[PDB]
Amino acid sequence: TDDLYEVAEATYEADSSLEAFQTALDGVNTAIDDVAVSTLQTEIEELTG
Amino acid sequence: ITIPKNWLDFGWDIMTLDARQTMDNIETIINEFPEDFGTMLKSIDPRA
Repeated sequence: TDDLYEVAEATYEADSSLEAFQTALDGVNTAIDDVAVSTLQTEIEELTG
Repeated sequence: ITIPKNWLDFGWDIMTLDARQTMDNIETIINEFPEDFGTMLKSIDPRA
């Protein structure tokens, strides 16, 4: 059981670092939300013109 | 594609409006001939 409890905590190091993957995959989305939406403005100047 | 829209609105007058510009010139130029014909009638008449 102990020999498998080591495996349990080893799954939990990977579990906790997969919350780090939530940072590295999900917070990291933000560039999408920027580049899709800070980007009409440069072309809208050919309406203002 | 608003680049075209910006350039068009003035530019197309060279086709759109210039036709009307030049035809009124042509029409007044042509009217020199009804005038001239009028002059020549008024000058031929006194021969009789």
